[PDB]
Amino acid sequence: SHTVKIYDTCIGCTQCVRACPTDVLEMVPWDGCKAGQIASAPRTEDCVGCKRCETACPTDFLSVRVYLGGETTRSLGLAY
Amino acid sequence: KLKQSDFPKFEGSTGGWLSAAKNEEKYVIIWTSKDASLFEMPTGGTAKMNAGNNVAYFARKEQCLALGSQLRGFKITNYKIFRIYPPLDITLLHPFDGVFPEKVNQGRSPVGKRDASIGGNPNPASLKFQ
Amino acid sequence: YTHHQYIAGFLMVGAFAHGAIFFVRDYDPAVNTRNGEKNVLARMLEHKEAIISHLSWVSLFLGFHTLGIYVHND
Amino acid sequence: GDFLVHHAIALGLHTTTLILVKGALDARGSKLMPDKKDFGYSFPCDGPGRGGTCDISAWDAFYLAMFWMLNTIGWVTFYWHWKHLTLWQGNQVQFNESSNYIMGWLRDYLWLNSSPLINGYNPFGMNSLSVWAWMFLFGHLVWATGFM
Amino acid sequence: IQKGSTVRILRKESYWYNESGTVVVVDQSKVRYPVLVRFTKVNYAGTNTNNFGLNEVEEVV
Amino acid sequence: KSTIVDFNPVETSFEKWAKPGQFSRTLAKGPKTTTWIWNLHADAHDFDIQTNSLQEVSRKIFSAHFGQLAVIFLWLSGMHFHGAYFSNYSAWLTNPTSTKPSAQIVWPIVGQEVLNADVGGNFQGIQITSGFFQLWRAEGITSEVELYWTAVGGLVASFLMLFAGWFHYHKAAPKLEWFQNVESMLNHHLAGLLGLGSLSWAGHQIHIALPINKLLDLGVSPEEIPLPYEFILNRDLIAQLYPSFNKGLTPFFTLNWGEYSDFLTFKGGLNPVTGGLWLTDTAHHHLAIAVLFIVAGHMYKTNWFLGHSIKTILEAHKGPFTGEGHKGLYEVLTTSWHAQLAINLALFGSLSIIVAHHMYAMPPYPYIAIDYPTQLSLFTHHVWIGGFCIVGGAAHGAIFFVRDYNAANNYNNLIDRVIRHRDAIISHLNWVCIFLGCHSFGLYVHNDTMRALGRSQDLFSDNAIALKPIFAQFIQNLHTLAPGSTAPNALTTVSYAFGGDVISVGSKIAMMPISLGTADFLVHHIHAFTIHVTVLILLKGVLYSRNSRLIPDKANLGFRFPCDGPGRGGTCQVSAWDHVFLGLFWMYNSISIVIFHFSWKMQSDVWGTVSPTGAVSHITGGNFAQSSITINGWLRDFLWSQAAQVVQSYGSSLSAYGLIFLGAHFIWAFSLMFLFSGRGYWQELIESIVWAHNKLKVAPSIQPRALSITQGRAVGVAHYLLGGIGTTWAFFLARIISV
Amino acid sequence: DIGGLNPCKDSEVFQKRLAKTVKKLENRLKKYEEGTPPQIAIQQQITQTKQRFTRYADSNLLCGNDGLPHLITDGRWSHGSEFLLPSILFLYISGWIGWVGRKYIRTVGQTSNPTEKEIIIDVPLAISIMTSGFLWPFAAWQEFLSGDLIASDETITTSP
Ligand code: CLA
Ligand code: CLA
Ligand code: CLA
Ligand code: CLA
Ligand code: CLA
Ligand SMILES: CC1=C(/C=C/C(C)=C/C=C/C(C)=C/C=C/C=C(C)/C=C/C=C(C)/C=C/C2=C(C)CCCC2(C)C)C(C)(C)CCC1
Ligand SMILES: CC1=C(/C=C/C(C)=C/C=C/C(C)=C/C=C/C=C(C)/C=C/C=C(C)/C=C/C2=C(C)CCCC2(C)C)C(C)(C)CCC1
Ligand SMILES: CC1=C(C/C=C(\C)CCC[C@H](C)CCC[C@H](C)CCCC(C)C)C(=O)c2ccccc2C1=O
Ligand code: SF4
Ligand code: SF4
Repeated sequence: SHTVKIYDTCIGCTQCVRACPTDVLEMVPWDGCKAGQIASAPRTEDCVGCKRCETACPTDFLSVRVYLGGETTRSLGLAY
Repeated sequence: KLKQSDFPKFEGSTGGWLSAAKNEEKYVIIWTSKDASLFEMPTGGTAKMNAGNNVAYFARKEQCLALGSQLRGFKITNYKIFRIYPPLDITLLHPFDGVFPEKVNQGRSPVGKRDASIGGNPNPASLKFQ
Repeated sequence: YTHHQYIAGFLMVGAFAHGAIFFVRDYDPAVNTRNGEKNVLARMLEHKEAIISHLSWVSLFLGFHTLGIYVHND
Repeated sequence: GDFLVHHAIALGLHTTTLILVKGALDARGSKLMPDKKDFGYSFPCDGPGRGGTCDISAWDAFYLAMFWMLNTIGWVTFYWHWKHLTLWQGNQVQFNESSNYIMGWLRDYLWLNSSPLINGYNPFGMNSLSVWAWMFLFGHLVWATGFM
Repeated sequence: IQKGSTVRILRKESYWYNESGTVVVVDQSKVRYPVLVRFTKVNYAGTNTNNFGLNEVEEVV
Repeated sequence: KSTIVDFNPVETSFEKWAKPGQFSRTLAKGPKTTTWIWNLHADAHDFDIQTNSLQEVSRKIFSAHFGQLAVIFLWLSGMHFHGAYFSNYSAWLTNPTSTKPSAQIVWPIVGQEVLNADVGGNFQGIQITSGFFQLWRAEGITSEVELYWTAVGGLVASFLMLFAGWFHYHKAAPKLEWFQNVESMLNHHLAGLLGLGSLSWAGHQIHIALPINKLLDLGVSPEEIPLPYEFILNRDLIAQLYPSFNKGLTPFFTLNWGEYSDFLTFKGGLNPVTGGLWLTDTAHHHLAIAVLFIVAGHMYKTNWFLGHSIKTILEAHKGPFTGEGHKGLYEVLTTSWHAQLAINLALFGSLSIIVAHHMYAMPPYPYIAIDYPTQLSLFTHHVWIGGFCIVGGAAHGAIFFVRDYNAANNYNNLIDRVIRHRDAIISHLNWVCIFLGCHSFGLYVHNDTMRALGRSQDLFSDNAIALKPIFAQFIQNLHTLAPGSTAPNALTTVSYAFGGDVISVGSKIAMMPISLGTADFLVHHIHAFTIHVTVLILLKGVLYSRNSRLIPDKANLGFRFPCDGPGRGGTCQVSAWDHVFLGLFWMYNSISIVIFHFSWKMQSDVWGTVSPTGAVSHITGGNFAQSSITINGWLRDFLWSQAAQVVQSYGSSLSAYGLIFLGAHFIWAFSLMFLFSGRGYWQELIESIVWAHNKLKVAPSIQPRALSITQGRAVGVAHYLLGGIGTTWAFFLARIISV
Repeated sequence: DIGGLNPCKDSEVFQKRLAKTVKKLENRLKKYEEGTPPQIAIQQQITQTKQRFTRYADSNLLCGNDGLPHLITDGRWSHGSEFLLPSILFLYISGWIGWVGRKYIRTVGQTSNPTEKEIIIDVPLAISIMTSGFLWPFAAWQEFLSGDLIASDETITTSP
């Protein structure tokens, strides 16, 4: 399964979570930004690696980073 | 006509699940609709909702979530996605805590959070042979 | 002659590829730096833009004018 | 002709060096990917975001520079072989006159000397060069499958 | 630094590193990156603004 | 306040000319990177994203059609002007079989005057392979003054179409209901446009082209031929050549149409004097076509209680296997411009290819069959246009599926049922493509390896294992027996290609029976295989344009997007555009093989010279039958052999063909930089170049960015097509002009 | 002489080339009639060929064994009109172009909408800058001295 990391440059704009096609990211409470929220990656087993999450990231060099790793039938997007 | 009365009025497509969603895992999405709206299947073509309970089975979590995202355009929000293992091993997936992941809910802990920016990552040469 | 020249090109490309691999996975900036100042190898990454820009200029110069003279003769 | 082909060789060397040096120096990161070292030497891309990041890894620089190495070695070997074919046949005036323009190369090296090779087997017979014509066609086929 | 001040970006992983931007607002709360800087050059993603820390910006004289 | 048009919808102003990108909501803010410049031209004609109203899109399309027709009229006016002023048309008229048509002279600069060839008739210029001279002769044009007046009329018509476009966008723009009158539009395009154009052309042929060309074939010089208007004012100048005009129009109105058999014939074959189709046959053909199309125009109900409703016709065509059938197709084709473009472009390209075939098969112009460069150029050009238009039709079908397809409006109809079993279609098409490719190409490779191994009796040849195209030979036999048996009123077969005598004009073969052997079997199956693979790519693009097992929401990404990401193992080129890109490549492959087959087969087994005793000697000498069955044969006896004229053209009047040969090779190789590489490398190289510019304080304000992934693919495919087609263009033209 | 070459005025193969080209042109001329424009054009071709060959002969041009003018670009002023003088001319023109482009970029870079003035050129300012490039060698060695030609550390750099 791929690896997804969140960095404290998160501004809690939720654009990553609402762009994930496989429900990998979610918004959790935080105290490091104005919005009081930070993205989390608790379901990386469903991560497919499409990187839509970091295409919607407005922070300078990203706050969500996807590191491709071992492959799985879920991560390979295999309907068969 | 169909196995269950709650199935959407779909005529069947050769784009549904395969032998994989009989021995590895299958995904089911359930929702209740006020109207028998006509919607597009994530796999094939057009299906008709039931004015009530609707249940659909798919081979991938992404297919169920694409269907759910389409449902939001019909003002449908109560859709819920489950994972079924080879036997009846049902696990609720998408509304994991009953609140959509885009809305902050208490009781969630940060997973995969690093307390630094990208520039603070360690040099790969110091991560050799571990 | 053809065999040895092809082997030569392969070996040169391999040398540069393994230099890139060394940069990715073996290079340590701390070892090549003493009190802020950088050694002879670490300084190659400071004027890297200068090196690449001048390689690009030489390549464009030679390509433009060699092709120009060849097409003029054509 | 030697002058022009040597300048072509210099261009090939400089461009291959440019690709390889750019890949080596930009291996640890760039503006499009300031954390490229965290993804390793060989990775597919960084996604369609930030305008598109096709062939952004250092391995892709090697991959692109292989074409330029093949082209440069092809130029070098074409020059050597044509010069020596004219020297051995005695018509060194053919190279000295026709090597200054591209059509000279195409007509007097490739098109001219390819006649014995393609007639390694014809609808009338074959020669001991038949295996070389078969290898010629085989190389063309593998080249185009690479194009695929 | 304050609103309208000109600062130099010291963050290395930045499309505006070593460049100068205009501070839009410096947050007074306990956020990690309070300084908001607006730039004239859009980055590769199209954005022209970003939040920076207090130690990642250097005011221009 | 008309019910069909809106008056003064858009003000005629230059203000928006000074605001580039005003049409787009995203581009209107102004450029920030160099990507804006490329996006400006990529969205210029995408009227769907510029307005949210179908009416505005329709009006823009209508005015764009007017602009295109004005451009076409200007091009035709230029052609006629060049024929009038910079051509040897008058000299070619007096010696069609010995003077090469030329209509473009080259200025004497930088030594380029060598391009002015010895085309004959005391003229120097570039030989013309567009066949305008033969067309003008078939029109009865015997003077360059008539060409000048046709050019003036073309200029006037081009201005008229420009004014019409301006008028119908800015002064009186039609409403949506006017555009959606598909019944009225079909009625008019079938009766008025097609039928009345055929009728008017039949009238022109009968009254101008029939007498003038008959006099020309009789040997009368163009100077003593009467002016065309005299054939109308004087019923005696035409009644001598065709002694049936003496009865006037009385036989027509008295149903005694047999009297007009003098100039309305049904002969078949070719004119022995000119080698083209009998112009009496052509006039009769156009008359019959006019009547048929006028009749066909009275089919759809427009404004009276009479005719058909296309909605009622489609909705009644259901079936047990097709569910709702064609229900909803009328709404699809009356609310989506992209669906109409798909159908029209596909059928238009197919029509162009059919035209290309019927052109050389039955030469319709005088002295055009013996002008081999003209025949080769016309066939190749029309086949190329057909292939491009077919790929465009597939592209716009995919665009309709992505954008204008409504799932609710197409419940259980044909479109829905096709998407529901797209897997089966694509898998079986994949199997067919593999079967056809394996067989055709592997038979070629088996022939090649048997020849290379010295086993000549193991080939798939005529003197070996033989694959006779018996079905095509049966059809050829049926056509050569048609006159008198199935077409009892025919005097000769439709084309001598099916069989018959060798038709020669001035010792040059015009048409001759095209024998089909094992060599034609293999190349025909190669054609079928390439066409099937192109169809596979395009149909996979159209069917999987909305969703798939990989990306269940591919329709939300649009028609044109590079990927969905490196995940799922890699999701490159999943668009539908990336399928029109690969399909463009495969169309290039298929059309290149088709034109190669045509060129070699014609040069080897049709074209040539006929000795006075009747011995036929061809351009190459019949090497197609035995040497076109191996890839080495194609490489040597066709490519290497017929490329001799291109490479040896330097210093001659064909040197431009060698230069274009080399330049097209250069462009084709240039394409591979964009096709093989990726955006990240070029962006990071532009980073260092920008560093140098900033170091010298010369960095542009518009930030330079590498071409987008989709634009990189588009540039690569455009350069690839241009280079390959130009290389084949120069090769064909130099070879067929030299010999 | 230089590199074993000989002057084209004494190169027999050069005159053979001239004679062959003239003979081909005259043979082409034979197949046309009287003072017709084709004959006039071919005669002009012959005259231009003769003039070009005569000018190349009397041009301090060195010809090889193929009878074609070879360029001596080692740097000697004797053959200075072959490379050195055209080199100076191009350097002047290209420096002019680069200088006016850089001046326009830096001038509209200090306005409210720098990017707008790059797709829609300020033709008055463009004309003002373009005709001022004749002093580009002097302007360049008056801006480099003042430090206004080179940036120092505001230039951006990648992560490593
Ligand atoms: C003595 C020289 C030498 C040595 C010791 C190495 C050693 C190494 N290289 Mg390296 N390399 C070399 C030369 C060398 N290379 C040269 C000359 C080039 C330029 C072409 C490269 C380019 C290169 C790249 C780009 C990469 C490496 C990598 C590696 C590492 C892993 C190798 C691997 O996984 O192999 C895998 C082996 C294969 C995949 C087999 C490939 C076989 C090829 C396709 C030829 C087989 C076809 C054959 C000709 C059939 C004929 C066809 C017939 C019809 C005629 C390893 C440390 C990789 C790495 O991760 O390094 C850390 C990496 O990414 N090298
Ligand atoms: C008998 C009547 C008639 C005729 C001859 C045409 C002819 C044409 N129509 Mg048309 N049309 C008609 C009735 C007619 N239409 C009606 C009733 C409607 C309403 C449903 C439309 C709606 C319509 C649309 C929406 C479009 C056309 C288009 C076209 C052109 C197709 C391009 C082509 O084949 O090039 C052949 C070109 C020629 C033969 C050149 C000569 C044609 C000239 C211009 C005569 C045109 C006749 C015109 C209707 C007379 C009106 C004059 C005005 C003062 C009232 C062609 C000129 C398309 C086009 O290209 O737009 C411009 C297009 O997009 N038509
Ligand atoms: C009747 C014909 C017709 C019409 C009306 C359209 C109309 C349209 N097409 Mg389309 N298309 C056609 C034929 C047609 N096409 C054909 C035949 C093909 C197959 C190649 C395609 C393939 C195609 C694709 C793949 C796409 C479109 C798109 C579009 C839309 C936007 C077009 C645009 O802005 O381009 C503006 C015009 C340009 C950018 C011009 C580009 C210059 C070309 C590529 C090079 C031409 C070179 C020329 C031959 C000269 C070379 C000589 C050399 C020596 C210089 C528009 C609705 C796009 C879209 O989004 O649709 C919604 C899209 O993605 N089309
Ligand atoms: C010469 C180069 C080449 C070759 C051989 C092919 C071959 C093929 N392409 Mg293509 N392609 C090419 C270049 C080429 N392409 C390029 C440059 C592009 C870029 C645009 C594409 C893009 C492209 C697309 C987009 C598609 C194809 C498809 C296909 C397949 C069609 C089905 C078929 O005939 O399979 C049969 C295989 C052959 C004819 C190859 C030769 C096989 C021999 C003759 C017979 C068997 C030999 C035997 C098994 C050897 C065993 C011994 C060995 C083990 C030692 C086929 C594999 C389509 C596909 O997937 O297939 C349906 C498809 O959709 N191609
Ligand atoms: C006109 C301003 C201008 C100036 C002063 C420079 C200056 C420079 N460029 Mg450059 N460049 C320019 C425009 C300019 N460029 C444009 C428009 C492009 C896009 C094609 C490039 C693309 C480019 C590349 C790819 C590279 C350079 C490089 C360089 C450097 C070495 C010189 C060289 O290789 O020339 C390169 C020149 C060209 C490739 C041709 C430029 C095209 C035209 C001639 C310039 C535009 C004229 C402009 C429209 C005038 C308008 C002004 C008017 C309104 C007043 C040098 C700093 C090289 C470098 O970094 O080396 C250190 C390098 O690799 N440039
Ligand atoms: C003339 C003459 C002479 C001299 C000679 C010489 C002096 C030579 C030199 C030469 C040289 C001097 C050469 C060199 C070359 C170089 C090279 C070829 C290099 C390459 C490089 C590379 C490949 C790199 C890699 C890398 C990287 C990339 C980074 C990391 C690390 C490494 C290192 C790995 C004499 C007197 C003897 C005598 C005769 C005359
Ligand atoms: C070449 C060309 C051109 C020209 C064209 C033309 C010249 C055309 C003409 C056309 C025409 C000139 C046409 C005409 C037409 C006519 C018609 C179409 C008529 C019809 C009629 C009818 C249909 C009638 C019928 C009837 C009636 C109704 C009543 C009585 C009886 C009857 C039956 C007789 C232009 C310059 C443009 C451009 C370029 C190309
Ligand atoms: C070179 C290259 C670039 C860089 C190319 C750029 C920036 C294009 C630059 C075009 C210049 C600025 C304008 C065109 C200049 C030409 C001389 C004009 C065309 C010639 C006319 C006759 C038409 C990419 O962005 C790219 C993206 C994806 C895959 C491959 C590639 C790729 O190979
Ligand atoms: S890849 Fe990016 S987008 Fe796709 S799932 Fe993992 S995180 Fe969400
Ligand atoms: S960039 Fe190229 S590779 Fe990376 S995802 Fe987009 S398409 Fe696939």
